[PDB]
Amino acid sequence: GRPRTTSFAE
Amino acid sequence: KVTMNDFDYLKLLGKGTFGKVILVREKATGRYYAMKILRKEVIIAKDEVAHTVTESRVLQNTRHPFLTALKYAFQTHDRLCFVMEYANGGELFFHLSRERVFTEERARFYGAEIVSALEYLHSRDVVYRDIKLENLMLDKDGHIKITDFGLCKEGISDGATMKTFCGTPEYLAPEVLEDNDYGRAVDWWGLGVVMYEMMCGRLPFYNQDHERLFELILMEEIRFPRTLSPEAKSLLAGLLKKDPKQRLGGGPSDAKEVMEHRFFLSINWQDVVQKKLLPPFKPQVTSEVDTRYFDDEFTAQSITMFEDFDYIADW
Ligand SMILES: O=S(=O)(NCCNCCOCc1ccc(Cl)cc1)c1cccc2cnccc12
Repeated sequence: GRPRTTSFAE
Repeated sequence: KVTMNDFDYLKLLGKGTFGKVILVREKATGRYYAMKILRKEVIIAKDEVAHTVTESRVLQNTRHPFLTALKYAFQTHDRLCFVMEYANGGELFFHLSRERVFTEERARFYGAEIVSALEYLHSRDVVYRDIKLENLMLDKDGHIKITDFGLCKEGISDGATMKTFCGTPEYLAPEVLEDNDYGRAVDWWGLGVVMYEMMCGRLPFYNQDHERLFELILMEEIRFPRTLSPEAKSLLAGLLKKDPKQRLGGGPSDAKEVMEHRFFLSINWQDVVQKKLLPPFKPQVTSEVDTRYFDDEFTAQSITMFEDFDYIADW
């Protein structure tokens, strides 16, 4: 079920 | 004009650093919507204004069955509010987590709707850049709705390129993990990862440490379950080609290449956008405020520069 992911920008 | 007091605030649906999404009822109509609320002071302080403006522009200027639609946008002295159509089926992430894996036919249905939405976005010179299970929802009839347009790039036609290092780590295309610029083919990589997850039950590449994760994406060959159909293997190998010029959808005809893949031989692409196909699953809610396809983590929680932001839809 994998961990929830997080969007990003650098 | 529309204000905060025009709505009842019922349940928390989702939450990030830069906002909350609440299930609301418009008092005067009894209609339900999902309201995304952002804090101006935080958005400004953390340099998220450009992303918020892009999100606003994309929502205001797109109209497609598989893109989340904006009903109203408004603001206060300290808040920005998007009132969007409510997708009662939750995130594809919810469903796949529960079921572990989809059939190839069910994956094909969702995949076709995603291809349609990406074709549409690319036709409007928009690159989405953040395809992932958490950004794909199911509406009340079981159709895909893409969400979270803050990382879109506008004004990208043909082979125009982009420079920002952004997306979601697990879903980053190999070219994005190299220096310099990349093109719209990153969206087909993203489709490949979600299709891989849907038919194989896991990410194609994963490590808790980003340095190792990025090494896998760049250097590691994907693997397939022995029993996956040859057409599914071929689709996934094509979408997850590391060289965007060799990738399915990476050529000059973009989405066309993907639509013509043998995996989608059974799909009538004109029927897709017209929603003629019965979806493989319909959210079985018992009322408009039934939030069973959202995590209890959120739904249990009690709830108590921007010149061209305001918007009222023509629908
Ligand atoms: O945000 S949602 O609640 N769910 C999509 C999740 N996208 C991934 C981001 O999740 C973290 C997050 C959640 C809310 C905000 Cl404001 C920031 C980060 C949502 C967005 C748009 C339309 C929706 C319609 N119905 C339900 C939920 C909707």
